Amino acid sequence: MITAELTVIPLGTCSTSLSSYVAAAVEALKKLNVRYEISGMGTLLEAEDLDELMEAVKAAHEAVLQAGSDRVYTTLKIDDRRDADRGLRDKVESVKEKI
Repeated sequence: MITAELTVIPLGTCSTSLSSYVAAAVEALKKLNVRYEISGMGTLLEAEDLDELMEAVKAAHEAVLQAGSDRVYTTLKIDDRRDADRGLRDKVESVKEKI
């Protein structure tokens, strides 16, 4: 159970609206064996292993280039916890419980 966040940002798009580019990135992500959740600042992910995650990230990145962008700025944050199984929801609830 690996949790992560991915943001694929095309640059020099000549439009401040990037939703179609992001939807294309997510559409590419959907083809891999990962769970995702679209959030206000990037797409949240859950994967069973690093290989799938990297393949999903490469796919998302490539989809934006294929979509027509000549410059893509991609960010990936990985939270890999091996001494406990924690999904996105588990982590949210753990923090809330402590508030």
